[PDB]
This record gives sequence, structure tokens and C-alpha cells, in this order.
Amino acid sequence: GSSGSSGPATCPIVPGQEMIIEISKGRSGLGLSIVGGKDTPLNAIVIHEVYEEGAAARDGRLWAGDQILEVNGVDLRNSSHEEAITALRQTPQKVRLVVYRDEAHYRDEESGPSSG
Repeated sequence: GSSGSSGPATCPIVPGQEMIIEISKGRSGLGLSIVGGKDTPLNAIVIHEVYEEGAAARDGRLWAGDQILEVNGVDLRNSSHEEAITALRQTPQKVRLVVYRDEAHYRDEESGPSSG
């Protein structure tokens, strides 16, 4: 065997692999946003922005531009935009979700004018 015990927490995200991530709400609720769902041009829940002033950020596992497939044991690939929202507010202290990434097109040239 390669690994015996593996946890969704304190662990990186593997590409082309549906991995799970567990985040503790601690005190205040999560601080992120989603986009897509049903009646949308994308049948895959995407994270528009992840407010750094939230539990989700307190971890640093979910990065803006990710694609969720399920949450707290609730399929989202079908759930409507709103549905996906409630599914996030209906989660206990330990919020678990399944994220998926791609193993190609590693944008090596991603840098703005960094103006100020």
C-alpha cells in the first residue's frame, strides 16, 4: 500500500481527480460565492470569489475558479444556482465538498499590469 490513513483536510488538491475538502466554520459562516448551476451556461458550480473574511478562506484550500460537484453529500452538478447556495448554508460546522481540477493548460503567462 502507498497510504494508510488519508484526510480531506490539511491536504492539497489533485488535478483530474475528484478530491474532497473539509472546512470548519469555526464561528462565523463561510465567505465565498458560486455561479452557474441550472438554467445557466454552465452545468458545473464554479467559485466566482472567496471572501478572505470567511471560514473557507481561513483554510486556503478552495481557490477562485474551482468547479464543485457535490456538497455536504448533496449533488450540485444538477442543483439550481439557488439550490447550490442553500446547500452551503445548510451545512454544519464541518463543511465538506468535492472539488475537481484539470491537469492541462497550466497558464504560465498570467500576470496583469500590477498597477497601483
